Amino acid sequence: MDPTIAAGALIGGGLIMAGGAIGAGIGDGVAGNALISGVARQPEAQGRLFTPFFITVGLVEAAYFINLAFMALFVFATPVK
Amino acid sequence: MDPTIAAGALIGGGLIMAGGAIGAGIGDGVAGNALISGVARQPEAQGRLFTPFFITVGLVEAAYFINLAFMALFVFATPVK
Amino acid sequence: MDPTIAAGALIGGGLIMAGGAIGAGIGDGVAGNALISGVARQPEAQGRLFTPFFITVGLVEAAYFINLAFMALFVFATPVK
Amino acid sequence: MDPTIAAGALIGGGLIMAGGAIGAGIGDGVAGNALISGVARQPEAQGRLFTPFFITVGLVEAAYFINLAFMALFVFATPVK
Amino acid sequence: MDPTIAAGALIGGGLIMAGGAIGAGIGDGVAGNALISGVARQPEAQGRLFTPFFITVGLVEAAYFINLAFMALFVFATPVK
Amino acid sequence: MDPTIAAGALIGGGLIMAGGAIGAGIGDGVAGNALISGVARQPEAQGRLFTPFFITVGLVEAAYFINLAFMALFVFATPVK
Amino acid sequence: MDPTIAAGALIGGGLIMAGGAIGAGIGDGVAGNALISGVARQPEAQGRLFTPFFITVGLVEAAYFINLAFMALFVFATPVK
Amino acid sequence: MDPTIAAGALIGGGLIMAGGAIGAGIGDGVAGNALISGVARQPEAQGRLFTPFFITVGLVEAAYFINLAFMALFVFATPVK
Amino acid sequence: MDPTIAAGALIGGGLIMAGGAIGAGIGDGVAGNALISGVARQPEAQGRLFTPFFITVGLVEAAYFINLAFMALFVFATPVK
Amino acid sequence: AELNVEIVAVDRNIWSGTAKFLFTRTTVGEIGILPRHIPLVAQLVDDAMVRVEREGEKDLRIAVDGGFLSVTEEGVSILAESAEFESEIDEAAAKQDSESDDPRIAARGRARLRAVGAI
Amino acid sequence: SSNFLIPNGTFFVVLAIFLVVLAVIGTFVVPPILKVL
Amino acid sequence: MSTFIGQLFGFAVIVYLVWRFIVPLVGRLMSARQDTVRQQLADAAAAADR
Amino acid sequence: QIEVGEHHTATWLGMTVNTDTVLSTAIAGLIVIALAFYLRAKVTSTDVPGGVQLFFEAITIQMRNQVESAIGMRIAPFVLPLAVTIFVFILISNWLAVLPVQYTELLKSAAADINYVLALALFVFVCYHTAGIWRRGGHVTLLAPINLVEEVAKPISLSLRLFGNIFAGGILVALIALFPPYIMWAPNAIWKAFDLFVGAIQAFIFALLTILYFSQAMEL
Ligand SMILES: COc1cc([C@](O)(CCN(C)C)[C@@H](c2cc3cc(Br)ccc3nc2OC)c2cccc(OC)c2F)cc(OC)n1
Ligand SMILES: COc1cc([C@](O)(CCN(C)C)[C@@H](c2cc3cc(Br)ccc3nc2OC)c2cccc(OC)c2F)cc(OC)n1
Ligand SMILES: COc1cc([C@](O)(CCN(C)C)[C@@H](c2cc3cc(Br)ccc3nc2OC)c2cccc(OC)c2F)cc(OC)n1
Ligand SMILES: COc1cc([C@](O)(CCN(C)C)[C@@H](c2cc3cc(Br)ccc3nc2OC)c2cccc(OC)c2F)cc(OC)n1
Ligand SMILES: COc1cc([C@](O)(CCN(C)C)[C@@H](c2cc3cc(Br)ccc3nc2OC)c2cccc(OC)c2F)cc(OC)n1
Ligand SMILES: COc1cc([C@](O)(CCN(C)C)[C@@H](c2cc3cc(Br)ccc3nc2OC)c2cccc(OC)c2F)cc(OC)n1
Ligand SMILES: COc1cc([C@](O)(CCN(C)C)[C@@H](c2cc3cc(Br)ccc3nc2OC)c2cccc(OC)c2F)cc(OC)n1
Repeated sequence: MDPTIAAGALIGGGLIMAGGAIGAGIGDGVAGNALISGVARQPEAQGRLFTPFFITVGLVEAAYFINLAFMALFVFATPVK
Repeated sequence: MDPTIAAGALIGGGLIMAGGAIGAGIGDGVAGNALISGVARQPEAQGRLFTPFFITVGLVEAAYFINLAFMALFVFATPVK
Repeated sequence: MDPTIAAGALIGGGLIMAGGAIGAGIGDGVAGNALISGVARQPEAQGRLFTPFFITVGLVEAAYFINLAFMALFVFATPVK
Repeated sequence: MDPTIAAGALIGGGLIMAGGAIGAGIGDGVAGNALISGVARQPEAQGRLFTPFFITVGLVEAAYFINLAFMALFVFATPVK
Repeated sequence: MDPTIAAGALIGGGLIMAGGAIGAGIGDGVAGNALISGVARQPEAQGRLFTPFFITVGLVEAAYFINLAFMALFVFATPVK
Repeated sequence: MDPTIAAGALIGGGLIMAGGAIGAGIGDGVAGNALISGVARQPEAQGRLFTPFFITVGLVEAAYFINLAFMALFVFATPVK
Repeated sequence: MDPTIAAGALIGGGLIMAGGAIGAGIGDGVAGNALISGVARQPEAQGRLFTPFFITVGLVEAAYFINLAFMALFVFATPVK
Repeated sequence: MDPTIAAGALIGGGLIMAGGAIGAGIGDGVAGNALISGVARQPEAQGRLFTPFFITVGLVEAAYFINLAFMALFVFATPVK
Repeated sequence: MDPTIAAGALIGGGLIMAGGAIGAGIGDGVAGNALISGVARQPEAQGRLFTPFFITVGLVEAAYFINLAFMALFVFATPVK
Repeated sequence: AELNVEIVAVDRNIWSGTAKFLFTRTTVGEIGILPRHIPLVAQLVDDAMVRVEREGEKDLRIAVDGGFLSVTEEGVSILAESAEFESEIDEAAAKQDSESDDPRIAARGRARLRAVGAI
Repeated sequence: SSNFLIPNGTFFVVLAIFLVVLAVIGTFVVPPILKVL
Repeated sequence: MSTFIGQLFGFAVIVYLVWRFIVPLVGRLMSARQDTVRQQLADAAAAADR
Repeated sequence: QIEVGEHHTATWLGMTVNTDTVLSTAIAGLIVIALAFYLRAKVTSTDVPGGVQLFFEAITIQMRNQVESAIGMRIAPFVLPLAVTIFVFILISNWLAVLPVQYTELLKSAAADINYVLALALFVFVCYHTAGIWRRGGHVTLLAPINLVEEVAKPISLSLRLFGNIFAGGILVALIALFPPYIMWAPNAIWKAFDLFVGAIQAFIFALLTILYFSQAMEL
């Protein structure tokens, strides 16, 4: 009845947030690694290295945020009732 | 009881997004890590590095979006019910 | 009863599309990361670098599509029944 | 009744603590890997390398903290009940 | 009773194919990465670079195909039933 | 009943410690990789390389210890009961 | 009863074949990625590069096939009943 | 009754066999990637490179087989029963 | 009823040891990669490269041993009972 | 097609022709250049050898001393404080000189030894 | 119905077969081919 | 019992491909080694008579 | 359904011994010693060499390169023959599985039983331990326990992979049998193709690891 669906919603939200966290964390890490390497190699290049950076982080953080959004839709507003 | 199906859709669908988030999240990082490097190496090449980038991303995001779609199909439709 | 099989297809099927997206999503990344750098090192290589690239992606995308198919076979055929 | 939701509280919340910890632990490990590298390549650059670094880690640690928050919101608040 | 082992076999086949997809995808990705890099380096080595390529890919596909076969054993010819 | 909450708490603590372990292990590995490389490049640099290293490790290790703490708070002092 | 154990055999066993293919498939990538690159650096070194390649493979694939062995011992000859 | 512990061993113990198989099969690759590259650059170094190689493998394989120990202890000599 | 807590403890120990093995194996791999590369680059450094190495591995192996300890603490002397 | 090799010593053009493959050893390991190849600049090892492989002849082997390597669109170019062909190295003095304590002359000896096929 | 991962007596059978094959090669081939080269 | 049919048929196709790919090239390599060692011993005889 | 690797057996000294897995290792050993006779008789030195002669000579010079790369032949030459048998005795021990017998078949390789690889590995174990004691009677003391499992894992690892790498084949040969015979040939064909590669690679790594463990045993 309700309790099984509630537990399922909790576990689904947990899985969604765990996936989002792994994705965002490692993607931001692997992007900032190239940022730091480019800053260390060509110091004056920083000003431009931020435009390819803040694209990928966007494309990364979107993947995070969307999941977070759906987590709400999974927990507070369980679609299957 | 039938609501277990709902749980199966809530858990299962969750996985479909979790994996998706580890697909885009890292899949763009590992791709952007190249752009942030290419633009650091040859800045005047920023104009052309957006052709291969927007292919890899253009593929990776697909693997995300499709997943999103099916997750919807899992939760808002639940094919096996 | 039969519902316990239904969710068994929704959960398992979800898994088939989780490891699918982590497979393609990262694959197309780690392959495309070698294209961008290549093109970032010599722009006239974009003509020939598509010959290995679209091979790897091909292989990679196969690993996805098969799983995609199987997910349908899990959600729309439920073999063990 | 309620106890099984409690299970979905401790399990799901646990997942949220797990994913984040895999996203942070590796994220800092990769981003930091550039610092340790850059400083080893150019000790003179250390002072500036802490600016991009502390960006990435920040973003990375954000992925942790939010998840940590939601962990409590699963184990202490338990929305669905 | 049959539905329990049915759901078990479905989840097991899902896990088997998820592992197979992750392995094949990322293995072919990391191999094609080196293929694209080596063809960008020495464009004349392409004809040779396929023989160390189609070995690794070959090898990798083994660890995929096996899973596929065993997936069938889990799905169409369930061991204990 | 309480034993089901007991199993939930035990699996949650397991997930927490497993995530912490993966994170700390791979983070320490990736950071010490750069440390060993920088020491093999410039032998005298070791003294300064322990400045960024024990920073990143300090972050990585934190993401372990916290989990450890939380894990105990899960198993010895189950927040839900 | 018996069926539950059978389920635990098909699920658990499946895990052993998942963690196998992830370890082997990625391994034979990260090893092959060093072979192809080698045969791209000195296109006449292939001859000797097979003696460290087929050693590493022999170790990597070990962790896979050993698993498969025990997988049978789980799926066909469950040590507990 | 006892079956719930039996399955608890097959899954739990099964998990142990996947972790090790991912920890070894990738480690033995990431380490081997060094070896091959070394031999691709300085064949004269082959004889000495097997000394730091089989140290790390000596560690890595251990992390596998200790697991392969406990898994056995879980499936043949379940401690709590 | 104890069997549920027994299965919980078993799967908890399985998760702990699987995470610990993944972390330790991949950490030792990524550290031995740097060790072998350093020895293959600056061979005379072979002596000193063991003072940074046996730090990281040390740290890495801590992440294992603790887990190992706590694994037994879940299995043989279960905290919750 | 093939690539163009031009080995110039400090005071004399050592050799110049076309080649199918060019093996040598940079301070970062061995390397083999093929008709097309990314532009590269690299310092050859102390006792480098350079094996050029022509289409219709035998593989010329050159002991190079003090060399640098530059691969471009046109072809390879090797610099060298001193270059000695395979057809002219005296195995006796070359071997006897290898175990000298002087680094430069020992490197010359090892190069002369690699070029003639031994070591 | 029996477990297959159990040690057996075939251990000693194949031990003996392998020992005699080792002696065979050590007396018959290695030294011949080694001195041939 | 047609499993024998499938197995023997597989053996036939794989030995066909073996005669297509493997044995030609391995015979080529062993015959090349034979040619080299025979040329070496012939030059040994030539050095002796010289 | 699919049977696990059971056996027929017989008792000869109180302990049981599997009926098969003795016939197959017997065939392997006799073929090895038979080609050894062939080579010893047809060992050519002056004229063009035969196929089997160049085959064995390439194998033994490969093993020789490896051993003196690890430990000079002047100090421990016996590791070279012990090596090559480990290769060749094992190589055929797998190759014979390619020929079709099944209908359940008794023509599965000798490694399909754990005791085969156990005997080989424990023999290597005691051999390199005797090598270590013969010289005098790791690289960091504080890792004694790893170097303790070094004692135990080497015979374990060496054995287990050699079982697993083979045992999977011993299972897959049955599995493809459950498909229709008029379509089962192609996956059967591919797998038969890969069988040779995996057998050869496994024998190769086993021999090389034997050599390296001997080198590590007789250190100093
Ligand atoms: C629903 O929540 C989203 C989703 C999405 C996307 O699914 C991508 C998600 N990523 C950014 C993490 C997006 C998308 C689909 C693609 C499909 C292929 Br096939 C190829 C490239 C693709 N690229 C895309 O974006 C780069 C998309 C989808 C639909 C409508 C859209 O227009 C309104 C749209 F933008 C973006 C978003 O923005 C906040 N919110
Ligand atoms: C909603 O399902 C999809 C699927 C797909 C693909 O699977 C690509 C998935 N990636 C991008 C993650 C795709 C595909 C399958 C392949 C199969 C092999 Br075997 C080899 C190369 C392959 N390459 C492919 O494209 C790169 C594909 C499949 C079917 C019809 C298609 O035509 C519309 C089609 F494009 C795309 C898609 O876009 C909405 N939706
Ligand atoms: C629907 O299931 C598939 C499977 C496959 C493959 O498994 C490869 C999967 N990758 C590309 C992701 C393939 C295969 C098996 C191998 C086995 C060994 Br042992 C060694 C090398 C191997 N190499 C292979 O191809 C690279 C294969 C298998 C069977 C029949 C086949 O003929 C149609 C066939 F092509 C392809 C596919 O295409 C839609 N569908
Ligand atoms: C709700 O919990 C959060 C969330 C968030 C973010 O989601 C980032 C999460 N990561 C850093 C772990 C954030 C965000 C959303 C994005 C969306 C797209 Br589409 C593209 C780029 C995006 N980038 C972002 O950050 C750079 C965000 C979200 C909402 C409001 C916001 O403004 C008040 C806002 F900043 C931050 C936060 O506090 C630190 N708490
Ligand atoms: C209570 O358990 C902790 C947690 C924490 C942190 O979560 C870091 C976790 N990792 C290092 C393992 C920490 C944190 C949160 C962040 C949030 C954003 Br949004 C952006 C950057 C952030 N950076 C942080 O640290 C660099 C933090 C936590 C709470 C309050 C705080 O004060 C505002 C605070 F700083 C640290 C800790 O002790 C070391 N114990
Ligand atoms: C069955 O439990 C083990 C454990 C172990 C080790 O954990 C190594 C585990 N990996 C290498 C496979 C070992 C160990 C513990 C460490 C603890 C810290 Br804190 C820091 C560094 C450590 N480094 C270590 O070695 C690298 C160890 C463990 C316990 C007591 C010990 O006595 C001193 C001991 F040595 C080996 C083993 O073989 C059966 N069985
Ligand atoms: C009890 O189980 C342990 C735990 C630990 C550590 O958690 C390290 C865990 N890693 C190696 C995987 C350790 C630790 C906690 C940290 C906390 C923050 Br916030 C920031 C940096 C931290 N760094 C740390 O190590 C450098 C630690 C813990 C407690 C007391 C301590 O003494 C003051 C202490 F050192 C070590 C251990 O050894 C037997 N047993």
